[PDB]
Formats: sequence, C-alpha cells, structure tokens
Amino acid sequence: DIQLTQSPSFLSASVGDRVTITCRASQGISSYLAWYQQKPGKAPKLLIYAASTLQSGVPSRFSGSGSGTEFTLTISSLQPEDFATYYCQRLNSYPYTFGQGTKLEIKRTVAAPSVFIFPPSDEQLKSGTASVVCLLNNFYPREAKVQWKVDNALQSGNSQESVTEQDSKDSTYSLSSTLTLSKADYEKHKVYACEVTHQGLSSPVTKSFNRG
Amino acid sequence: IQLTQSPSFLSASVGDRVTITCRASQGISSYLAWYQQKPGKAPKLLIYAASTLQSGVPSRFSGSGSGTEFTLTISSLQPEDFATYYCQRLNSYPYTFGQGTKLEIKRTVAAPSVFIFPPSDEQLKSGTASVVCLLNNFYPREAKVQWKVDNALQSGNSQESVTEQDSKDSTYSLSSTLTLSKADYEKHKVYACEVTHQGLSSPVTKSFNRGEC
Amino acid sequence: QVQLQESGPGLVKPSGTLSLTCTVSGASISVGNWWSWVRQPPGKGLEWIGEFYHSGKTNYNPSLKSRVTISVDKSKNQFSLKLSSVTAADTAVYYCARSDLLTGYFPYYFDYWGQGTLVTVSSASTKGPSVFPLAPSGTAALGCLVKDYFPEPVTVSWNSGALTSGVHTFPAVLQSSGLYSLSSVVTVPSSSLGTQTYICNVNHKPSNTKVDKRVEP
Amino acid sequence: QVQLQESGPGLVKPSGTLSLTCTVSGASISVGNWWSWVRQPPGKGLEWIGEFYHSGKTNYNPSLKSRVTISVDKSKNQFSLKLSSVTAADTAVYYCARSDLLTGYFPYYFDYWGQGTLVTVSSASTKGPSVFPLAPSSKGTAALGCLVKDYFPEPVTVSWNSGALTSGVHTFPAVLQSSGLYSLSSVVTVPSSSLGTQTYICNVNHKPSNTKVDKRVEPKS
Amino acid sequence: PNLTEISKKITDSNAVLLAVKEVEALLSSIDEIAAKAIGKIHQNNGTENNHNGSLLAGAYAISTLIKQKLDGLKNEGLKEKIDAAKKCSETFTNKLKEKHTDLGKEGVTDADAKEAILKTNGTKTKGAEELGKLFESVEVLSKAAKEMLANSVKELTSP
Amino acid sequence: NLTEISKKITDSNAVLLAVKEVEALLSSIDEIAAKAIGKKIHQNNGLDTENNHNGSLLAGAYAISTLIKQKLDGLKNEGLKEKIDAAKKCSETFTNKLKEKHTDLEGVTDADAKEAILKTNGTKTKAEELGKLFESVEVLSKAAKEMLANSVKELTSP
Repeated sequence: DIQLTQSPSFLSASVGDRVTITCRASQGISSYLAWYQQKPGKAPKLLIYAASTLQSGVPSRFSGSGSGTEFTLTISSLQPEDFATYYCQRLNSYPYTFGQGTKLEIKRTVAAPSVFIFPPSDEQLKSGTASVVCLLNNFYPREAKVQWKVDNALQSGNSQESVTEQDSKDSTYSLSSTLTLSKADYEKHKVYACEVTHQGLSSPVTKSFNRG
Repeated sequence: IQLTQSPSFLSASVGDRVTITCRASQGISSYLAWYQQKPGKAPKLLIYAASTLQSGVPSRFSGSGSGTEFTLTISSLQPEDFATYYCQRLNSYPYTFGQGTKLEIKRTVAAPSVFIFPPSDEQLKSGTASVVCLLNNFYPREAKVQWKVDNALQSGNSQESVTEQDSKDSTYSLSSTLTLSKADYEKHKVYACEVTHQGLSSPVTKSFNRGEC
Repeated sequence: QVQLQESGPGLVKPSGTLSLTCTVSGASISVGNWWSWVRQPPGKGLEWIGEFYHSGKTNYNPSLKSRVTISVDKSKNQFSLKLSSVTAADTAVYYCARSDLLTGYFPYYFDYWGQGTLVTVSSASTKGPSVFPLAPSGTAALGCLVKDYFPEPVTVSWNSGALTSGVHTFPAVLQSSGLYSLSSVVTVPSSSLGTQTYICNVNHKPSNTKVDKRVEP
Repeated sequence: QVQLQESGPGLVKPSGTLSLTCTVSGASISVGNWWSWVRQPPGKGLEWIGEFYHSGKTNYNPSLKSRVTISVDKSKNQFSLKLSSVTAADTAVYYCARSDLLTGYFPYYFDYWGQGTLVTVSSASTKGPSVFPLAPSSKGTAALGCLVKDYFPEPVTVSWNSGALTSGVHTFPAVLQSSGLYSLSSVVTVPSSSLGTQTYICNVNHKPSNTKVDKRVEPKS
Repeated sequence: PNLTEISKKITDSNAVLLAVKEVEALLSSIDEIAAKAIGKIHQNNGTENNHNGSLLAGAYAISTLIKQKLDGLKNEGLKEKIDAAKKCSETFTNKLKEKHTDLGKEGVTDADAKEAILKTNGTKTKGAEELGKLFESVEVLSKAAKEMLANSVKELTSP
Repeated sequence: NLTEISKKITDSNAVLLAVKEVEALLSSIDEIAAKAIGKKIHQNNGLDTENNHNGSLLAGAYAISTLIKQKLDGLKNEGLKEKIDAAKKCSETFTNKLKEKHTDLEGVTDADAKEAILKTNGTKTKAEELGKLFESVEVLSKAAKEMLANSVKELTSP
C-alpha cells in the first residue's frame, strides 16, 4: 500500500560530522514513523519513535523530524560507534513497511595494514587441498589490492576475499585472502607470496614463505 | 440514514404501560435520543445514548436498543406524560429525527353537544356568509361532520378544526365552517350540519332556516 | 440559567431571504458547546439546519447547504441564520439550540432550546381580522369568528380574561385565499344570557389590530 | 529484563515447512503487548511477517498470508511461526519481537527483539566443518588463527581459549565456495613473547551437525 | 475522511484530556481529606478534634504537585484556559503559604482546617475560597479538553 | 461500521479515564509520602520539618484509600475484569492493614509514617501493600491503554 524510500543508500562521514538521512512515504502517515540502528549481526535498535521522540537510552545527538511524507533522521557529532545500517519504518498500519536502509561508514585517518601469510597445515595437506591464507589487519580505507604470486607467477581465479565489518572502536577493517590449490599443484612450486597494495603503504608490501 | 418510529398514535390510560419503537435504516450503535414535546413548547430531551436518563427525568422512562432497533418505554403513565415523542440519531449530521409518535389519554366515550351558528348580519353586508357547526366535549376524536344545504350534501366549501385534548376532562372540541358567498347563501333556506359519532346511536342534525328569527 | 431566545422578522416573501438571530444568556458560545438551528413546520416533525463550534467549524444540512449560512458574533454572544430563496416549504417554527456531551464523551445531544419563532413564507399582505359574533340561539354556546387575518398568531380572550372556563379557541385554518381564520367559543348557562355581557378580545400583534366584540343573542 | 529467544531448525528443504518458536522471559504475552515475527534475508532489508494479541486478533503480511500461521501457547509463554511451501526467497534471519506503546497511546513500536535465528532453504545436506591451524610464522606482534572449511549450512561460532581471549580476535564472515560449502577463518594477534609459553585453542561450534572441535594452534617445528 | 490523520487528532486530544483529568483527581483527593478525614484511625470507623497540622501539610504538597502538572500542560488550542488554571493554582498555593500564622503549626483547629481546604461550610476566609475557583478553573479546562476529543471523534462520521 | 469503531474508541476512552483517576489518587498518597511526612508550612520554601506528628496525615491518606476502593468498585468492564478484581482485593487489603495497625498509627512517628504509607522504605511493615496495588493499577492502567490503542488500530487497517 505505502512504500518508504530512504536516501542515501550509502553514507561515509568523519567523527564529529553532521549527517542526514531522508525517508519519503508514498502517502501521509502522520508522525507514525520510527528510526532503527542495526549493528552487524545484531537486531535493530530503536532510536526514535513517533518521528521526533528520542527513545530512552539513546543520546541526544540523534534527532528526528517530519510529519506526513517528509522525514529526516539527523545524527550530530558523529561517533565511531555510530557505524551501522539505519532503517526508517512506518507504523500507521500493517505491515509497517521498513525502508531499504542506509549504510553509514565512519571516516578515519589512513592506517596501513599489518600483513601476515599462513602456509597450509600438515593436517589439511594429506586431505588433498592446500589453503594459503593472507591476513590484512586493522587498516583503512577498505580499498586494498591483494595479489597472489606462486614462484612469481600472478594467480587469478583461485582466491577468495572476506572483509570484516568496520570496527566500532578504531574504525578499521580486516581482510583475508585464501588461495586454494590441490596438493599436487601445491607441491609443484616453492615460493608463495602475498603482495598488498594499500594507500597507507608507500610501496607494495610482500609476505612470502618457502615450503621448508 | 432514515428513522421510522411506530406507532404514529398511541391511546392509553393513566397508569398504563406503553412502548415506542424507533427503527434505524443502516445502524446507529447507541447514538439515539428520545424527546418529549408538548404543544407550543420546545422539545424536551428525556433519554440520551439510547438508555441514559437526562437529569430530572423520572425513573418510569426507560430506553434500550443498539444498532438498528430502539425502544422507549413508559411504565405507569402519568398525566404529564401525554405528549408527542420523537427519536433522534446523533451519530452524524443531519441528525435525523423520527416523524414522531403522539400518545393521547384514553377515556370513556363522550357524545358531543352540537350547536349551529348562522352567519351574522354584519358579515353578510361584506358579501360572505359563514355557518359554523360546533362539536363540544366529546371522545373519541373520530367524528364525521357533514353539511347539507336544502338536504344536499356539501363538498369543497367547508374546513375543520379540532382543539387539543382538554387537560381537565380528556375530551375534544370540533368546529366546521361552511363559507358561501352572500348570493349563494340567500338562494337556499335549510342549513343543517350532521354529526356522526360513536357516542351517538344515530346521526344528529342541527338545522336552521335562513331569515327566521 | 442557560437560556436561548430567537428573534427576527416572521414574514418573508417567496424567493426572499430569512434572517433570524439567537441571543444566549447564562452561557457563552465562545467557550464551548455546539450551537444549532432546528426547524419544525406546522404539524410536522423536526429538521436540523446547521451548527457551529467556536473554533469556526460549521456544518449544514445537505438538503439546504446551497441556501443556508450561519454567522457568529462572539462579542455580542449571538449567532444568526440566513436562508435565501425561500418557498412555502420553509414556513416553520425555528429553534436555536445548544448541544452538550452530558455524562458521555461522544456525541453531542441537544439539551437547551429557545421558545421558537414562527416564520411564514407567503405573498399575502399583513391584515388584521374581521370579528363577527356567534350569537347564541340549560347550556348555551356563543362565540367569535376571527376571519381573514394574516399572519399568525391571534390571541383571543373573553371579558378581558375574566371568562376562561368553558372557552375553546380553535387552531387557525389557512383558507384558500392565503389568509387565516379561527373561532373561539364558550359554553355558559343559558340563564346568564341577558344578564352578563360577553366580550371577545381579539389581539393581532403583527398588524397592531385590537378588536372588542359584544356577543349578544 | 525482557528477553526473547527464537529456536528451531536452521535448514529446511524446499517445498517444506519452516517452524520456529519464540521463548519469552521477563514478560507475559498473555498480559499485554503485541508480538510479531520479522524477517531479514542476508544483505537485504526487513520484512514484517505477522502479529497477535492475547485477545486473539492476528494479522499477517498480505504477501505471506496464504502460507503463514502463528500459534500461541499462553501456558508455556511461547508463540510459534509456520511458513509452508518455502523457497530460496524465504532464507533469512528470523526475529520475534515485541511491540509497545512507549510514551504514546498509538501505535505500537517494536522495542524488544530476540537474537534472531538463521534458516536456510536448500536441498543440500548438513555437513560439519574441518578445522585447521593458521600457525604463527617464527619471525613484537604475532598472528595465529583457525581455518573453518567445508561446512553447511550457516552459521558457525568461533571462540578462543573457551572465551578467555576476546581482544584482538577477528572472525571473518563466511564465504560460499563453488563446492556449495562455506569456509571461514578466525584470527587473533598476540604478543610474540607469548608463543611457546601460552596455549592458544580456538573452539568451533556448528550446531546444525552437533560439531564441537577444539584445535591447538602452535608454531610449527 | 483522512482516517490516518484523524487518528492522530483523536490521540492528541486524548493525551491532553488525560493530563487534565489527572489534575482533576488530585483536586478530588484534596476534597476527600477535607470532608472525610479532617479531625477524625480506629478499628471501627476506619473523633479527635483540633489536630490536623499534618493533614494540612500533605494537602499543601498536593497543591504544589497540581501546579507542576499544570506547567507541563502544553496545547496551543487550550492555551486560553490553561493559563487561567495556571494562575488560579498559583494564588491557591501562595495563600496557604502566605499566612503560616494559622496553618504552619501542629494543632490547627477544625474550624481552620475546614477553613483552608474545605469548600463546603460557610467560613472561607483564608484558604478554600481560593481552592474554589481553582476547582472551577479546571472544570472549564476539563470541559474544553473533553469537547476537543469529541470533535476529533466527530470528524470520523462526517458525510 | 465507522460508527461502531467510534463507540469502541470512546468506550475504552472512558475506562482508561476512570482507571487513571485511581492512578492519580495514588500519586497523591505518594506525593504526601515523599514531600509532607513530618512537615508543616513555612514561608520561604513552603514546607519545613516537623517530626513525630503525622496522626492526621495518616487519617488523610486513609480516606483516599477508601475513595480508591470506591472507584475500583464502580469499574465495570468484562474485558478488564481480571485486573479489576485484582486491584479491588489489593485495595481492600491495604485499607484493612491501616485499620489493623491502629496502635502505633495523633502524631504518628515519622519512622512509623514512612513505614506505613511510603513506597521507598526498607521495612514497610505497617507500604508493602501500597506497592501491590500501585503495581496492580499499573498493570490495570497499561491494559486499558492498550485497549484504547487497539480500538484506534482498527481505524487504519486494510
């Protein structure tokens, strides 16, 4: 019946910044609107109800306004703990349609990653598969180039990446790159290298190991 | 929404119990009121929210009903209770009233006293003759009065008026006025009004001959 | 203490405009309650016309909405009614009334009314009545024919109010000429004829007509 | 405190019936409040499913009405959810939530939620994970971890030294390999002077297959 | 007719009416100690003259709490009548505190306890006369808040 | 049937209104318990300390407990009967306890007065029953609020 359009979809601002999120309703819903904060892996946390009222426990730097179709959530004095996805919700009638959500990232000074390489375990090898893991720890921004080199040959299509959610305290990220080979293919080369390009690194940092 | 209440006329004695029904056309909930109106007076609110008594209204009044059918009940009717009653819906404007029910006090049959009045000579000088037949202190209200000029039944030249029921003896009085032109009146001799009433075993005729004493 | 009184001209020409004012005492229309106008033609039921609340919200009967308007003068604690393009169907006793929540919270019920004033829509001109005696011919009946007057009402008394027992003043009748006519009779002992004088006192306010008539056999 | 907790199988074959139960403590569903089921697919937004009041009134999402059913057991202070003819579009994290008037008088606002349970709609069979050590290189801050490989379905839980190690741990989100199975790594940074003195064990729990695995992570010799 | 917006009007008028009726009940509590508890704790009965100095202090506390709840009443429509009860509660609380000479003692007599907070008997010199039109001022406020709720509900059934 | 929803709204309105009357009466007993126990009027601040004389303040609070029991008896609602009768009994027990302990309750000591009609006290032997009908009315007040909200909830449904 009534659709909610949330803007913007993605947001990135610094600590202390002021940010605005808009929720638009297809028709009037009076002040029957709510704003939620969803941290990764957690259930939504109610911030504001009846579209300007602060829920108890929520700091005053969260504020809502609007009635009818125009609605605005404003976060003042942005904090690192404010990284979350934010949803608006109408509550005049069921189903209480939620907004699509707004992803908020906390900007931060550039931090270089600590790089580590991990050889396959002896246990996994005798199963037939070799996994080589590369770790990028506590860096910002998200953009990082991780390339695999086996005997100085660049690898493609045999690695998978996984990035943690933004740390709620230091606003950093962590990344893992897992290169997967067969045991026969693994024991056919000697040098396994992880090469990391990041804006915090003046030159690409390589971490490698031999098979002995 | 339309409100139809029944009966239109009730006839009961002092001490009797009467019930008036108000029927709503598509649903009222309990937003119904009952009014009492005496002749010449503004309506008096008796019951609101379709069972609630107004301040000062005695306990012998009671209402009930929800949604479509409503009922007003007057147990142990008192002399001051004889009036016209309306129901009214208040759920939405125009707040439709019922067409009303008028309950009169029932008593024993009383025959009327019949008088006839010839036109005055003063009125006759202006060119118009008015013959008046009077029915005094009778019950019930039903009475047929006929005008016969030279034993010819008259039609279309008479009008009737009935008093309200007397607050002292519960009777009625009726007047019938036969109006003719002076030329038409002087062309006949016998002027009679004929009264048919339940209190009379046979019709009663009061007559006079024009220009006799 | 709550009292309402209507006023205004009681005669309006066809297609003319009706104007009535309601004066309120014992209550202030600016502080609360709804205030309405109610209609009752002769012999018929009641019809609600319009209402207003001091906030400015006014409602009108959809059958009359095009012709009706209600105005408010809070400084005088009065409100008025206007009805344009009137026909004979608009002849009625007009009431102004207050509605109250009573012991409930919804809806409002009319609990106070004015005495009402009769407004007549007709092309007839105001005219006083011509009073003719109904001469009598143990109980004798004598009366007075009040003929060809306009508009209502006419008050009749006997012997300046001394004779009230046995008096019957019939309701008026609208003759086809557009004028009203009624009769007031009284039954007296036949022995009192020739000894007591019988005077019917006919008063017609809308024309300043006062008539006294001796009724003798 | 008011606490809500969903429970039920996290793997449902397609065309099957999803069934979950919400256990409520600190509050009584028979006394007041509205109680609801809410749905969130991985990566997507939220979709309200249904609600009930102890008076008996029950409302369902019109998009689900034909296949959804909510049952209430006031004697057990629990209520349930049933979704039939399920497809991949029904894979989501499922929440049971409470509604409340807060400081107003209308409408009810969702103020308490359960932790949420993940149900996957798939024909694949359950499979426990293999755990392997990410040994710390003998080269100050050192990094060690655990590789959780080839398990289905989500989720897996990882702890270190039975919970005594929390600071410095990163458990990465699972990755779906082309074999249809999930893979995951959990790492922790420790002082280099602690290796060879302090023991490091990652604890891997995969409830879909009742798999409890502890793995000692030590420098390779 | 605009059902979703009307529900806000009905709810808004509800909250305002509820807050006034709460002030109403506090007044009725001041009335109950005045006509049931002045100069009278026993196995039966649930008579002891000339000792009400405590009961006066408790009723002074209720009158302050009545003012505080009146200050929290904010409605741009009923602003005319709210400020009337505002200053009416002020002259009341001030009046008892103005003359402690007969109210700030332990043994206030019955003719003085009936005098300051009992609006029934004849003598209302210092006290209950100011309690009088404070009650009446809330009567005006309570009626207005009631009619605003009824008018909001009336907006539903309009043609 | 918008007319039927209107009556449902105003009916649960009146019940919540009458329940909040009992609620506001309790806040008066609470206010005289935390602001006027052992006290008298002063000039500058309004109230000053007056120890050991509260034999009329307790008599005052007793009449409100009687008035509370009156309003709870007049409450008639088939949907709220469970919570209504729970508060009636807790109202009966409270006024019965104040009359049961009449030996130590002129001039009741502030240690006894704070013990008998004040929620925030440790002992609460003469107060313990002032919490079990305060919370009983709290449960009653919340149920009536939700009944009004559910009636308005019907106004906006597809």
